Amino acid sequence: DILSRLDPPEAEVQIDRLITGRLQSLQTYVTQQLIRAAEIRASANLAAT
Amino acid sequence: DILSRLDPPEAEVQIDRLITGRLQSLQTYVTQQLIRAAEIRASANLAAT
Repeated sequence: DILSRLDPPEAEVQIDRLITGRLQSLQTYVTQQLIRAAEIRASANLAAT
Repeated sequence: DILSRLDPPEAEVQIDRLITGRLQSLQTYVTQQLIRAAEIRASANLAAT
């Protein structure tokens, strides 16, 4: 709908905002999965011992 | 190249787009190093034991 109702020069501006938000969300997700996996690893290490 | 084919009022807008990206990339580098150092630290703590 963003494009469907506009030219390229005018749509690229909005699509870059959408891209910025959606990339920020994915970085937040991946950083928290990295922090949460290091906590699961310390627990599996205790289980092995 | 932005300081050679743009006047100062137009080169600010183009320099800020680079500043934002490079800051993002540097800060991603610094987060992943904290997460990798916290893992090297536990290995060295096991080696000391």
